[PDB]
Amino acid sequence: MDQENERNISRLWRAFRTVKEMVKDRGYFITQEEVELPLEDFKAKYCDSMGRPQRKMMSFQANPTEESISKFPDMGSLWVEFCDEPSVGVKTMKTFVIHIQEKNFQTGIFVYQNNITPSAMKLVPSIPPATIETFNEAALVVNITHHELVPKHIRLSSDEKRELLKRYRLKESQLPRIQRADPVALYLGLKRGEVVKIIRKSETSGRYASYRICM
Amino acid sequence: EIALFKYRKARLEPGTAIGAIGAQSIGEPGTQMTLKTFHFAGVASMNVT
Amino acid sequence: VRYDNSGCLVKREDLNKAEYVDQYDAERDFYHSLREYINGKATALANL
Amino acid sequence: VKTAETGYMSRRLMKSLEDLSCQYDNTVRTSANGIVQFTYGGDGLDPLE
Amino acid sequence: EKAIPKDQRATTPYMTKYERARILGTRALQISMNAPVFVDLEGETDPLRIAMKELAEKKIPLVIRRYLPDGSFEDWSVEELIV
Amino acid sequence: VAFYVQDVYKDNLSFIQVRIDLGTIDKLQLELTIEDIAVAITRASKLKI
Amino acid sequence: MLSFCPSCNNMLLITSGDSGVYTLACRSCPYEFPIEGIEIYDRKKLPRKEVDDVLGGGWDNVDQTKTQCPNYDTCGGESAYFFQLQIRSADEPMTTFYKCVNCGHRWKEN
Amino acid sequence: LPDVVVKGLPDISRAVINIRDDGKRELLVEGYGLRDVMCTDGVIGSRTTTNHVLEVFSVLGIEAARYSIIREINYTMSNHGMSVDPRHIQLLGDVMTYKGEVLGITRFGLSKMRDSVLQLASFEKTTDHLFDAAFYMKKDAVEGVS
Ligand SMILES: [Zn+2]
Ligand SMILES: [Zn+2]
Repeated sequence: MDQENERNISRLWRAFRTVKEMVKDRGYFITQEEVELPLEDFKAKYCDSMGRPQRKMMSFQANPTEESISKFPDMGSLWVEFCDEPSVGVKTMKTFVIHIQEKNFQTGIFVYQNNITPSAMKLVPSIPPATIETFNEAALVVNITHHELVPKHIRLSSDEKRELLKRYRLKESQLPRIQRADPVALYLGLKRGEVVKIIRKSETSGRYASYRICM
Repeated sequence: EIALFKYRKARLEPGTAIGAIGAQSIGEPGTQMTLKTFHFAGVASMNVT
Repeated sequence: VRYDNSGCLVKREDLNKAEYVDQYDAERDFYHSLREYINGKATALANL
Repeated sequence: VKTAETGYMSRRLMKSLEDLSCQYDNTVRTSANGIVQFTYGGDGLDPLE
Repeated sequence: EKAIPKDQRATTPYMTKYERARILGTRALQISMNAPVFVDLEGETDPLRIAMKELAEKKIPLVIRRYLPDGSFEDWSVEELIV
Repeated sequence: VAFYVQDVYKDNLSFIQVRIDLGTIDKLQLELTIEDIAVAITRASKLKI
Repeated sequence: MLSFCPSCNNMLLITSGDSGVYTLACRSCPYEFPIEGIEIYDRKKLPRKEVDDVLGGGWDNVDQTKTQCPNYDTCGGESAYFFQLQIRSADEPMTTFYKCVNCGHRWKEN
Repeated sequence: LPDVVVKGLPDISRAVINIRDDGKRELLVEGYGLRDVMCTDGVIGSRTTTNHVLEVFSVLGIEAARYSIIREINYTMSNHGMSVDPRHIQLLGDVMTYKGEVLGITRFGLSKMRDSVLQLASFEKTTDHLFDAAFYMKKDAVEGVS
């Protein structure tokens, strides 16, 4: 029926759009004509003839922008994938991490559907120069950075962090910390010691900049 | 000259225990703030605390 | 003067974008408002 | 009966915020020299003045 | 050592209220310990009012070390502060 | 959404009959169907069905 | 099931025994009632309240479209009362609600 | 069986349609499912907020939690017309959202924000804090005020 099918298609389409925005915001190369994909084109291309959503045809690779690879010294390609199974097992997670290691990708994003067992949670850190991030579909229906209460976060490179530390004459542990696994930090994909600059907008004072450090 | 003087002397003076002042300025209105019934924008049963 | 986050200058064509906000920005805001107020008074003369 | 709860809340707030101060580099820092705000309120203006 | 030179000073040249209170307190204590005064007293017999009179025309020889919160102080003579 | 819930014993079977009216669904414009109610019943944990 | 015993006035527990037939057995006294033939049932009538209308009078003096009604076992009407209403987000097609002129049975399309 | 949920969100107790002064309609629900409310179609997912602060934190990050703290305290203070300057509210919000998480102002929050032995001993749980400090051999730097 329409309730079991069209709502699922719309949720998957909005999740795809949010993942595209997330990958673009990290500095990877995504054109504006891919992120503004309407519902009709998504149903035409990424959906089956009988309305079923297929997800093995949805996974894609992302490469760094020239500006990003200029500012950031090292930055590789991601392979964002959507699992077809509703409840991912250890076997499919091991298959995914084996795929990521074999194809020599610097990072990977595993968008699961309903729930992931802790026996599969414990296996995402397994690869030394690569990292794996997991995102729930319901956590991807609405983009959190477009929310009014969330101001603009901007990650800073190591040279940028060093310049900030030199200007304010302080060590890394003195900045106000931000936890990883925070939704905004998960959106930006921040590592330990990486510094994000926040542009707050208060009515009284206008725009002013604060800083935060992961972990 | 007056505007610049007011702005330049209105800056927070270094060494001020601003946390103490803020803590008191949040705490002491609680003494004068008596309990009064409140409702959220024209609906009676929402009974916000 | 508005340096960027890198410690370098900022070109005078994209100063107002929301990624180079410094600690002095509110001060700058004040000055603008100050000038704007004087502007109003000048306008209040000119139309007269 | 409001006085007990209000005084308890005031004591908790003041014990939490007693260590903050505005250092000479216009940054609010704790006792252990960690920055809470880079400028007080985003513009460094005392509400007194 | 860690002293900022007399031209790279990046702290406000105004004299805050706490510095005023501490300067007057120290000067009054020094006067109460029988120190000479550089202002002509007119029969005032209280160290604090004599210290106030000394401040009124900037005769206190004390200076203020404004310790920045990283271990680098900053000298300011009382006669140089604006107040 | 149910007119009633009843328990019926057959000769060798026992079941529970629920009568859902489409009139209330149409009058409330709930996007709900009978199989949706069935799968929602399956998503109950305490019943262990 | 709230059946009460006619001997000791106790609760009737239905048991299968071992032969596979359910009986209104009573464990306080020798008495049961097999349910062969006619079946027994206990209906609890849930309350029926007057809930708020959503499409009460939403098709008065409105235009009529030409759409085939899904129910062709009752009416052969081809003129349907329709109404355009934005129900989903602004990036999705505008849904509409329309009904037959004879047999009702309102239905919507996106 | 007749107490099972068949359509909706488990934590939403009730929903009321309200009219704002300009005539536009909004929806007020009483529950804890912020993400489910703001992810459903038909509701704008960019301007939906809630007065609860832990939900705002867990859904939209520590900065949105700070904004929610500031807005809620300012609304409560301005409801009584006590005229508290918002800079103190901003300072309090920056204090509770200092260490990356909303730690709050209590004996379980000061024990996480502050590492000073003597201040935590003087506030609450004197014996437990002092004995734990003795056992873990934690040095205390005399830099605070207490
Ligand atoms: Zn009996
Ligand atoms: Zn019909």
